Order: sequence, then structure tokens, then C-alpha cells
Amino acid sequence: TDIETLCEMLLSSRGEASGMAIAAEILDRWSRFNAAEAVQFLHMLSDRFGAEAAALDKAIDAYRTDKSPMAVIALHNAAEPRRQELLRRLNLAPNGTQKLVRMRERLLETRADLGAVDTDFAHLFSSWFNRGFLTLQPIDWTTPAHILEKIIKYEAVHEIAGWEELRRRLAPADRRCFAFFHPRLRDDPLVFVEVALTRSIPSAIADVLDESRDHIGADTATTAVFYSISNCQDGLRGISFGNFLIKQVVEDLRRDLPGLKEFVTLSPVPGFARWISKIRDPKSGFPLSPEDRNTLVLLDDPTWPEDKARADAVERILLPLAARYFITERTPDNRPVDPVARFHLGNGARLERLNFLGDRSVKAMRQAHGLMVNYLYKLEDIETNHEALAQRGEVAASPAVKALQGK
Amino acid sequence: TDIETLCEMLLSSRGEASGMAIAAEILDRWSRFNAAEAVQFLHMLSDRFGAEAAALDKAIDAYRTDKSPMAVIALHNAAEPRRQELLRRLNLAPNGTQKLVRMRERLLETRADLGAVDTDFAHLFSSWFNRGFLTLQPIDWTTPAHILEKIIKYEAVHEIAGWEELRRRLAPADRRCFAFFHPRLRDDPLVFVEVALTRSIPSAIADVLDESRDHIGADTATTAVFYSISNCQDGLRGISFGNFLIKQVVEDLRRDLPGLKEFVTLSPVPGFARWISKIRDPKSGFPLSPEDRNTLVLLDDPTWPEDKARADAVERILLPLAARYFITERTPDNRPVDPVARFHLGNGARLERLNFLGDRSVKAMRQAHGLMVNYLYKLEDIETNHEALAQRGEVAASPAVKALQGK
Amino acid sequence: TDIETLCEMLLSSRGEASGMAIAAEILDRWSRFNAAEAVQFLHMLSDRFGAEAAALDKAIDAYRTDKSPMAVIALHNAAEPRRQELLRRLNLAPNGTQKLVRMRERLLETRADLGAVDTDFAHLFSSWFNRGFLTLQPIDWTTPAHILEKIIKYEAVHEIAGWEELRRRLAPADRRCFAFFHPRLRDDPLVFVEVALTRSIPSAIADVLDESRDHIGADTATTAVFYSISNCQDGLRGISFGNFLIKQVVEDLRRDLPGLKEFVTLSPVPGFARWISKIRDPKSGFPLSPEDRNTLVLLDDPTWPEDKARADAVERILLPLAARYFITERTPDNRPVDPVARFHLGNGARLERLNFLGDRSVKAMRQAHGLMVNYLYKLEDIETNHEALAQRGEVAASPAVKALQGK
Amino acid sequence: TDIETLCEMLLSSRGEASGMAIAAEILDRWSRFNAAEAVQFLHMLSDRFGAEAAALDKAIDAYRTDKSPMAVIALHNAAEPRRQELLRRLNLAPNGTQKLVRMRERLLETRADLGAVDTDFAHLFSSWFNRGFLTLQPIDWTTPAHILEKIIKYEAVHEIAGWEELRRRLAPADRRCFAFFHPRLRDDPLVFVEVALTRSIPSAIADVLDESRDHIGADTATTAVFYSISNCQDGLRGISFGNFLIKQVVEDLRRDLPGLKEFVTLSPVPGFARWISKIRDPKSGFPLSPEDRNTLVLLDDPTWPEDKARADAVERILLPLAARYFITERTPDNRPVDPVARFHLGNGARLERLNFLGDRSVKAMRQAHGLMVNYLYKLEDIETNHEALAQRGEVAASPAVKALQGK
Ligand SMILES: [Cl-]
Ligand SMILES: [Cl-]
Ligand SMILES: [Cl-]
Ligand SMILES: [Cl-]
Ligand SMILES: [Cl-]
Ligand SMILES: [Cl-]
Ligand SMILES: [Cl-]
Ligand SMILES: [Cl-]
Ligand code: NI
Ligand code: NI
Repeated sequence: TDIETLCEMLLSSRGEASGMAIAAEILDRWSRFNAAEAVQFLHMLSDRFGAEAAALDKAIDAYRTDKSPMAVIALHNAAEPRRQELLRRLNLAPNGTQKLVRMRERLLETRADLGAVDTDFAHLFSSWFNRGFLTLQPIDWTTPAHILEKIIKYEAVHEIAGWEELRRRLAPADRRCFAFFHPRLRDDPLVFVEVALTRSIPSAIADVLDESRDHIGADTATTAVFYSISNCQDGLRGISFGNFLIKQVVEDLRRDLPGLKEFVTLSPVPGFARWISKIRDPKSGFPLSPEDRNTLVLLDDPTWPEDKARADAVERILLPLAARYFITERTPDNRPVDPVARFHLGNGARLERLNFLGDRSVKAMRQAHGLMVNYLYKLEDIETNHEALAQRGEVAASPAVKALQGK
Repeated sequence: TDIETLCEMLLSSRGEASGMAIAAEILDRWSRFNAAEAVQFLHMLSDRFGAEAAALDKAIDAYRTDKSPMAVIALHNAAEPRRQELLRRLNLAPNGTQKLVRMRERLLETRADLGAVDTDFAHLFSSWFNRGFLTLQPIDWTTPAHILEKIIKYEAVHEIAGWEELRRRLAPADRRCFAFFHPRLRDDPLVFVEVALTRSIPSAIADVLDESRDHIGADTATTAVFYSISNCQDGLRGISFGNFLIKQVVEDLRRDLPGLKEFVTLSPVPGFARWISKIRDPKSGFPLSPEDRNTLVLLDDPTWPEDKARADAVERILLPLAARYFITERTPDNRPVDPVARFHLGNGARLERLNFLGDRSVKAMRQAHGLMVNYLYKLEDIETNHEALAQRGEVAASPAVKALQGK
Repeated sequence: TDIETLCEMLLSSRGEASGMAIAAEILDRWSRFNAAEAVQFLHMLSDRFGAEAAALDKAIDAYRTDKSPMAVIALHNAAEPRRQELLRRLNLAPNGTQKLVRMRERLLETRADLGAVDTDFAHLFSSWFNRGFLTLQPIDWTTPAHILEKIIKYEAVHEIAGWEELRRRLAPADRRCFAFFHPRLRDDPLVFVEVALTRSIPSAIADVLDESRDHIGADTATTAVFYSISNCQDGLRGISFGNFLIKQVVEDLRRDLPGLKEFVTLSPVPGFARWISKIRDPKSGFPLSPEDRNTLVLLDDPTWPEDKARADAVERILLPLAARYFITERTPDNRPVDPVARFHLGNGARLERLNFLGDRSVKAMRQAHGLMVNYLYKLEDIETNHEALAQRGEVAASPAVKALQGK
Repeated sequence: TDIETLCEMLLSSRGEASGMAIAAEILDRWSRFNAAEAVQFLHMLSDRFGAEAAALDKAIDAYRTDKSPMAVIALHNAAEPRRQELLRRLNLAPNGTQKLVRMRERLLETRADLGAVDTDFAHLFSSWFNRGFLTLQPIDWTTPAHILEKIIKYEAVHEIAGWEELRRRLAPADRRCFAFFHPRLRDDPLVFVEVALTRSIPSAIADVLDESRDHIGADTATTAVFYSISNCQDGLRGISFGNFLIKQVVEDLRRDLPGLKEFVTLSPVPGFARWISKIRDPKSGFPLSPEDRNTLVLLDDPTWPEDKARADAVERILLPLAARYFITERTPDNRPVDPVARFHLGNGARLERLNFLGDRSVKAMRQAHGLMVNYLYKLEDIETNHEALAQRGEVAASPAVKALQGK
């Protein structure tokens, strides 16, 4: 109620240098709310805290005959929603940034007017969280526990059991892990990656995870394996930077361990099984031999081990199907169907090889029938590959992958 | 030459996450330049890196009939100069922020098209250097020397001799000093203030500075005296925050030393002598008794000590003249004539008293014939005072000051 | 083999400033060993690296007629075992201190000649780990995990389950914990204590531990409860300092939370059941009514809950028996029978009250049939109490405890 | 007065864990004193706080027939002065170590009974300041100023003018400097060295110091030059470790700049002129041609420049005289006459070459008529050289030095 006239004052408080209290209070009265209040705030925010159309037209006015840089400025200014300043001003409150981030979070949960009140959140987050203001910190058994526990929490890909499991892939000098931290938040990371230093390229995530694995000297390691990336902040969805993390990490590895020559990933590739469902539909208009269709009716039974021959016959038609998925199949906007593909590829990586039944975990079995792939991050091939994809519609794939071309 | 097509690529390098090299190089090829190059860069920046008018009209187009929030967005977007992204993207270069700050500096040194290429620098600096991202650090004999030396350098008001002088007002627990630091720069402060903890309110800066002064127990101190504020970053001219520093400091003093009851300033007030020149001009249209005019002909002689009576007779007509200066005289835009007045007053302070011949230093003798004033920062009186001034045209002055009203 | 002539060189390497390598190597060749080697080292250490009796007699010689301070020096010197320098010199090896500490550990595991080679370890540890060189660090959910895990490991009294349990008594601002750290070791603490801030004095450890407990505002806390102290370093057995930790902690609590008025402990008191066994033996020569003896035959059945009346009748004769244990029963050297008693009492604490069935845990049930006591750390009463005990044979007990005097 | 019975209590306060207050007070009542009090403390310290001869004889008693390790212990114990514990116990006082160090300082300023009360100070300082507990910290323009200023203060060899001078040899990446710090003191270093990274070996300190010098890329540096070592703590006189500092530094340079191949020193060598005085005395019994004696009468005139021929003729007989000084001349205890020689040589360095008129400064002109030498720290030649000297009486000198053998 009053917590909606407060803001009005946050914008009027010119060179006061006191609004911090305003910002503060507004942020705490927000701390407490209900799904029917937190919603009536994100509305009257867009319903009243937008661009003052009066001054804007007055501007499009002057512009009709004044197309000189000074006008485009007055225009660009009037065009700015008032809820943008409000945010900047709200940022002054103690830890106000984090509070504003969790706020854009409660928004993203929930009309089309909101899509507008969000773009502003994004516009500010895209600068406040400019990668130039983020420091890459190494995460290991040493880093404080209250933040380490958040790692267990945010592990999206290969969910981390409990603390002994966490230690397992964080303690050995066999392993290593890095996260991005912003000075304001600082106790909670933005994104992180887990790496495995090894003497080869894994095919099964199981290899990399089993404690019964054999540890190798950190420096006797020839290749680095990014086996799991994770975004921790949800209210930063869109303000992407994992795209950096890799580029950075690979380089800091170069320095510290010049013995590393390869930089791969043991990625997941979900929404592949989803695809398969679309293909099995005769209405797919997708080519399938009555014999093929008759072999994929095997996926509908959650059993692969039984009759190794069973999986064997599945493998025979899955990989090429996948290769096909990857190398060609695009979405209606013409992009690689898989979400993590658009990632590694959008970062100039290369589809190195397919790993049939790499996971075997329940999630991946349902996400994409156990499949897993390795993406490669070659030194020179990166801006070139990023081009093949970007504007053309090409996917950087190795001959081993292309090979399965038609089968 | 090529260092002007590079940028063009910095904007095309979408989800590449490699432009850092672009940013870098562009920033170093900039490192080296000439006043005839550094100028041909700040031009072709505004001459080509502005808003693409084609898409902007296409937008004012759709807006003529679409006044729904989603349109104002597309408008506000098209209205944005391309040199804005360029900056954000340039920020990625190692220490890119500092490099971009020293850049806006080389701009400010130097047509009206530049006034437009600067507003953008400002728009980004006003968010990047949002006070929420600045930490108040205490500065004393402990803080590292490479940064301490910058303090000697940037002391604007009461210029600091050499290191022994610096130590003098930095070493005693009699003294204290705070600065604002931004995480990126971090080794060079943005603004700082020097404080003197005491048992009274000074009138002469000389009192506060002489080593022969008598030191008092830090906690036996009753009042805090801000005797000198200074902005270190020139390329941040306009992105004001000293206005905060005080508000903060006073509070951290409250905590650490609850014995402090007053919070004053031993300020300078320049451009007062400048004013006096304007008044002595008969064409001023300003009231002056032939007797007054005949007493101010004493200022033209750089000697005050000689014949204490001389200064005495000057004092008699200067203070009230000053009181007048302060309490009423406004500029053509209707604001307090003095620059540091617009500061302390714009921060809800109060003109407590005038100090005739407080300085005696060459700068202040020429800046405002040795005068100096004390501004007060009372607890409750601050948002009220800030209002008296803000929208009305009133100046918070104590009865002791008002007293000189008419004389 | 050669790893026993190396040392010989460590003592000959005067102003070489190179023996670090000697120290190093000797410490690594030690790293690897066997119970039949690590023992043949701790022998030839005392069997050859002791005081050179030749020079010592030559000294007791000169002393027979020279009793001037300069002689007592030459004497005190000759009297010094060579294995003392060896240790000092061994300390130079990288992390050599920690390595020498784990070494005194392998000694303590294992004739009477060793009791001599140990005193030297002690003489050096008592100075190297002089409390003046130890810093009290606060331990909580923030402190790094690799060290936090050691806390779970070394919890001697109320063994800590797993990480969720650890968090439980480390996370709330309801709780708090401090440890002593020496600069060399630094990643592993020496001793630590767990405290519970509350509004009363606990009787059952169960109260303090159950998560279902009710948390109170840290500052709304009236009393502090030391519920568990633990020494982490075994090779520092004897170089006692937990005796400090308390004295320190209580004081830092005073500062940070002036609301704390009491400082108690919910201590264990083991070897009490052990005592009881000694009393039930008719040969004890200890007074016991045929009726008493007939009620303590109830302890031999591991069931207390069953027939609350059972425990009730046990309680009736246990507390006074205990009060007796405490207030009078001394050992053959005339000291309080309980080991943790000699602790809190030797630190001028006061036996405040007895807690029948405070623990109920298997260890305490066997250690001292569930009993638990609260010791008090009153401000003035401490050096006085420490005297009552020290040289006299008195135990600081409250009237509530004394009360059970004879029953 | 009472401040001499306090200590008596510091020794009686067994497991009190409260004596810190005793230690404290005793240390402050000491803080204040007079040369006639501070002396009456260092006396009644040795006059009453020494070994209790009663128990000592009781020990030499048991030893007459008991020569088993357990006896030598009781002996070594009784032989220990009580003022030794007192110190250990005094160390508990806040910053008690530093306070005890400045104390041994006031002692060293001032009978032969004191020589005994000091050995104990030394015995404890030699362990407390065991090199294993000292960390080598790099000192440069970054390190805090309150400690940097102490560097200006303690520069013994080439006295450092003021802060601009200090900066001069501390700021360039041309230069570098390291100091040893003990955790307790920590704000004041123990010993430090100044190094110059270069492309050759200097002969004149003047080369290394002049700002007009030409700076070279830190890594384009081929050799490291230790041009000045300094001990800061006087109360640690005897607890030598500069002997380490070099050994350490050279190694950390190896790592950071593998381009460094040589490690020399541009040392001073005082008490050389002193020697010369001894030789010019006919009573020296030292060979001197009437022609020699007649050329050294030139030193008595403080002018070298005048008639370059003058210095030229001095040079001709000085270097060989020096070579002689160095290579042979020993003291009555048979050691190298120069004090800094006994240093670099005692650290296995090599006399590489002599620098006639290297200094020219007033101190060196009087210390040793401008002469200066370079000592070499070759990799393998160090423990060998340290042996040549140690037990034999040989000095590691290069053929260039030996060459001047007889002239
Ligand atoms: Cl904050
Ligand atoms: Cl980084
Ligand atoms: Cl950076
Ligand atoms: Cl702050
Ligand atoms: Cl170490
Ligand atoms: Cl402490
Ligand atoms: Cl301390
Ligand atoms: Cl070190
Ligand atoms: Ni913007
Ligand atoms: Ni000793």
C-alpha cells in the first residue's frame, strides 16, 4: 500500500544521498509479501513506472525535424522507463543487488506486460554483471563451506549426492573446479564447472565419477575434461557468461599445467529422446524403414543390459540417427535442436564423438536414452567454427561423427 | 586506421566470447596515439558509432499507432547509440574499465557532437560506478604506499607538501581519513576526505594543520571535522558521490567513537573573491556606500597583517557581505553562487559560521581573501534543509550567520 | 641406515644455512618407515643423541669450586641432550614443525629411555607452542571445509555424526565455536570448544543438541554454555592450553555480546562409573548400607526407563554418592578423581550442579551411568578457587552441590 | 619495588592461566622506568632469578652415581635459571614477545653477571625466532607505509635519503627487495636485502643508485645483485639469520625469473682502512718498501680526484694490499679480518673482484678508503667453499683476486 508511494519518493530524492533508507525499506517491505502481493508489485511497476509518454512524444516531436545526435539523445532518454532508474536507485540499499536479483527471480516465475518490466531488469543486469566485473575463483576442498554447500545444491547435470560425494570430485589433485563470483553477491557463485584432468577422453560419465577410479598425477595429465557446467543464479537467466568460464579456465590450465594438450567435454545433450519421440510418429514425415521403426520399439522397454544384443541393435540405429540429429536437424528458427549443443557450438567447439550409453542415469535415460557426447575446444578452430555456425548454418563435426553421416 | 574497423568487429562478435582480444587490442592501439589521433577517434566514434537512424525511424514508425509498453521498448532500444555497446564490450578488456575511464578523460579535455559521445560515457559510468558497488575504505599510515602517494597527488584543497606532511595528518589517532574504492580500479581511490577529531570547532585551517598543535585522545574527541574532500578521478567528473562519503563516514564514526556529537566542516568557499570583483564594479547595480567602496580598496593591497586595524576594517564589511553572498545571492539559474556551497547545502548541511582569514594561504587569498566557513551536519535537520533548498530557494543558515543579515 | 648419519651432519653444519636440505631429507626418509624402523630411530636417538657426558663432567668439574652464574650456564649447557638441537635444526625443514609433531606422536604410542627422549620433544613444544604464539580463530559455517572436516574428526566428547550434524551446531547464530591455531600448522587446529548461547543452564546434553530445539536471538542470550572441548593434536599431549581457550573465549563473548552474564559448562565427568565399581567391591572399605548395595545392583541392568521408579531409586543414592565422589574422594596423589574435574577446577571453576541422566548416550552410560555436571566460571571467584584447590585440597562447590553432602 | 615480587608470582601461578595479567602489568611497569631502574631490574633478575643452587647440587648429588639419561635430565633441569621460565611466562602478555625483545635491547646497551642474564634471552630468542617460524615477504612500493618507513630507518649500508629516494630503489621492476617477518612482531621486519636486477656486475654502488641509470626489463636481466643487507632488530643481535635470507631470495629469483644466471653482491668491507692504519705503523712488523710507505701518505689527504695520477698510484698498492688483507690476514682467533667478509664467506660465497673507489661516500671513505668488493654465490661451490673456510683456514677467491696475490 504505502510500499508503492515509497518508490515514488526514491525517484524524487535527487542529490539527497539518503534514499538508501528508502531503497532499504522498500526492499524489506518486499522481503515480506505474498504471491498476490509480489504480483501486484510487479504490475504497478509496469502499470505506472514506465516511460512518461508525454515527454516522449514531446521528444519524437522535436525529432521530426531535428535528426542531430543531441536529439537522438533526448529521444533515447524519454524512451527510458522510470522503473529503470528505480532499479538503479534500489541498488543502493544494503546488498541491494542480490535483493534485486532474487526479485527478477520472482518475476520470471510468473501476462505480456511483464515481458517489458523484465527487459529492464535484464538491461541492468547485463551491465552490472558485465563479465569485466566478475572474477574467476578456484573452488576446491579449501574454499569455505557455506558456499561449497551451494555447489552441492546447484549441481544441475550430474546431481551431487552428499558431502562425501562432493569431496570426492573436489578433493583429489586429479580433479579441479572453477566458479565465477561477482563482488556484491560474493558468497554465492554465478556459474561453475567441474573438470577432470586425465590421460584420455572419457566416454562414460561413470568413468569420471566412480571413486574406484584410478587417480593420476595432476601434471601427468594430458587432457582436461569439462564434465559439468551449472548456472546458480536463476534471476540471472539470460545474462549468460558460462560462455566465458570455459574460455577462461582452459587458459588458466594452460599456465598452471602446460602438460594439458586437449580440452574436451563429457556433455549430456538432453531433448534428444524428446526428438526421437517426434520421429517415431509416422506423421513426422521422417524416413524410417519398417525395420527401423521395429527396432526403436525397444526403447519403450526400460531395459538395455538384458540381452546385450538388444542394446547392440539399438546402438546400430541410434548413433547415426543422432549424428543426423546433430549434423543437420535444425529447429523452426534454424538452429541445432539440442540446447547444450547450441552452447558448445556457439562457443566454437567441435562435435568430436558420440558416447552410446555414457550415462545410464535415470535422468539421461529419459532425457536422451543414456547418450552422451564429447565436444572439442581446439586452439585455432574456434572463431572459424563459430562462423560456420553463426551465419551459414554449419556444425563443426569431426570425421568420426560425420562418418556416421548416412547409415 | 585499422584501429577503427576493429571496433566494427567488436559489435559483430556475438556469442563469440573472444572479443576480449578485440577489446584489448583496440584499447592498446589507443594507449598509443596523438592529440590529432585521439581526437580522430572520439569523432569517428560519434560520426559513425551512433544510433542507426534507419531502424529508429522504423521504430518511431510502429509507435505512431502502437503505444503499448512493448513498443516504447523497441523505441528506447533503436534510440540507443552503438557506441554504447562498444563501451560495454570494451569493458571486457583486461582492466578495461580503468582504460575506458582515462579515455573519457582525454575527451573531457576537448565541438558539440562530442557532448553527445560523452553522455554515453556518463550513462555507463553512472551505473558501473553506482554507489552500491563502491566500498568505503579507511586510509591511514597502514594502507599501501603506492596508493597513499596518490593521496598526496590528489589533495585539491589544502595541498599536501611531501611525505612528512602526509604522515602528519594521517598518522595520529587524533586524525583519520576515508576513501571510496571501486573493485576494478581498486589501487586508486575515487574520492576521499580528511577528518580531524577534536574538542571544538576550528575557525582557521592553520589550527588543524600545525604539527605544533596539541593532540587529544581519539575517544576524548567531542566533534568531527571534515577539513578537505577530493575527487581523484577526473574521467568520473559528473558521476558524483562525494555526496555519499560524508553521509557514510559520519555514521562509521558514530559507531567506532560514540563520543562524537558534532559533525562540521572547515570548508574553503572559492569564487567569493571573484564575486567581490563583480560588486566593486559600479555597473554591478549593487548597493555600496561611497564609504564601503572606499574600504574594499584595501583588498587590492596583498597585506592584511600590517596595521591590524586595516584587516579589522575589512572584516567589518566582509562578513556581512559574505553572509549576503551566501544567504541570498543566487546565480542566473537561481542557485547559491559558491560551488562548495551547492555541495554541503545540497547535502542538507547548515551554514554554521564564517571564519574571517581562516586560510591565509595564497590560493584562498586569491580564491576568497582568506575567508573560510563551517558547514554543519545535524542529525534530523538534513532532509528538511535539503528541501528548503531543493525546491523553494532557501539556505539553511544558523542564527549566528543570519545575524550578520544586514550590516 | 644412512638416515642416521644424516642427523650427525645436521649438527655439524654450523653457519652453513643449508642443512634445511639435511633436515628435509631426514624428515622424508622418516616419512617412510616401519614400526620396527620408526622404533630403531627413536632409540638410536636416545642411544647416541643425548648429552656428551665427557663435557658434562668436565663441567660438573669446574663447578665444584666455581659456583658463579657463568658456571651454572656452562653446566646447564653441557647437561643438554644433543637430540635437542637436532630437533631445533630439524624444524627448519619445510613444514618441519608439523612433521616433528606427528613424530612425537609415533613415540607416545610406544622402555624408560624413551621417557627421556620425549621430555625434550616436550621442552621444545612447550616453547614453540607457547600460548603467546597461538591465535584464537572463530570456527563456523564460513571457515574452509578441509579444516572443518577435521572438527568432525576430533570431536571427542559428543561425537559428531556427519556434515548435517556438524552444520547443525555450527550454523545457527544460536551457536558458536572457537579454535586455537598455530601459524605453522595453521590448517589443523590445536584445541576447540563448542558453545551454546542460551536463556538458561542446560542439564541434558540432549537439550542443547536436538535440532527440534528452539533457537533464540544470539543477543537475547543471557548465558554461555561450553558443551564440549577437544584437543586435536595428539603429539601435543601435555603441552596443555585448553586451559586458556576458555579464559579467552568467555572474554571475547563479553565484548561481542554484553548480554551474556553466566558462563557455564555442560561437562561429561567419565571414570565415575569406574569409581562406582570400586565402591561396590566390599573390599573397598567404603561404607554402604546393605540397602544401598542392594539398590546399585540396578546399574548392572542396562535399563533405566523401564519402571521410572527404578531410575528414581538409583538417582536417590547416586547424586549424593557423586557429590561425595566430587567434594571429597581424592586419588593416591590427593587430587579430584575425575579427569575433567581436575580440568575445570584447575581453572578456578565451580561445581554448580549435578545432572542425573544428562547424556543417556552409550559412552556416558558406560563412562558414568549417564551423569553429567555443570561447572561455573564466576568472574571474581577463580584465582581464589584456584587456590582453595591448588595448595590445600579444597573443591569449589555450590551450596546446591554441598547440600547433597551427606545423604 | 612491587614490580619485583610480581614476577615471583608469575612463577608460582601454575595452571592458573591468568598470569597473562601478571605478565602484562610487569611489562608495563617496565614500559616506564629509568636508566637507574631498568638497570636495577636486569640485576635483581640475575641476582635472584637464576638457578636454585640447592636443588642443583641435590642433582649433581644423585648424578655422582646415577649416569642414566633420566638423571642428566634432572640435572639439565636444575641447571636452568628461573629467569628463563619468567621470560617464557612473560611472553604471554599481549605482544609480550616484542616487549621482551626491546628489553634484551636495553640490556645489550649496558658487569659480567649480565652476560649470564643475556644468554637466556638468547637461548629463547634462538628458538622463538627459529628460521622455521619466519616468512620471507617481498617488500616494494605496495607494502604498507608504516613498515616501509622503518626500511628507510634501518638502512645501514647505503643510508636512504628520504621517501623519493626510497621509492627510487623500490619502485622499478628493475629493482626488488625482500624482508624476513616473524608472526608476532609482523609490522617490523627482522632483516632485509635490496637487489638490483641487471645485465652485468657493478663495481661502483654509484652505478646501481643514480636515478639517471638506465632501467632494463626485469626479465631481460641476466644477474642479481645484493647491494645491501640490514638487520632491523637490535635486541636480536646474535640470533643471526641474514645468512638464510640470501639463500632463500636467490632461489625465489630462480623461479620467478629463470633468466638470472649470476648472483653477486656489491658489498662494503669496512674496517679495512682501520687495518691500513695498523700497517702504516712501523711497529706493525709488516713489510713495506720505503716507497710504499711514501705512497700511502697520500690517503691522509682526503682528496682522490685531484691529479687522477694520485689515486692511480694509490690504486696500484691498495688492491694487492687488499687482496693480501682478504686472502691471508686473519685475526688473533684466526678468521678473516673483515666483518662482512666473515659473512659472505661464512655463507660459502666467493671473493670475485675488488672495486677501487666503488663508494666514494664519506662513510666508506673513512671505513675503507672507498673500496668495495663483489662476492659470488655459485651454485655448486658453496658447501665446498664453506668447508675450505670453516675448518682449515682457506678463503674462496677467484683467480682475478688471487692474481693480485703478490704485487
Ligand atoms: Cl552491501
Ligand atoms: Cl578473471
Ligand atoms: Cl581485470
Ligand atoms: Cl561501504
Ligand atoms: Cl613451511
Ligand atoms: Cl588471541
Ligand atoms: Cl598479541
Ligand atoms: Cl619462507
Ligand atoms: Ni542503459
Ligand atoms: Ni631450552
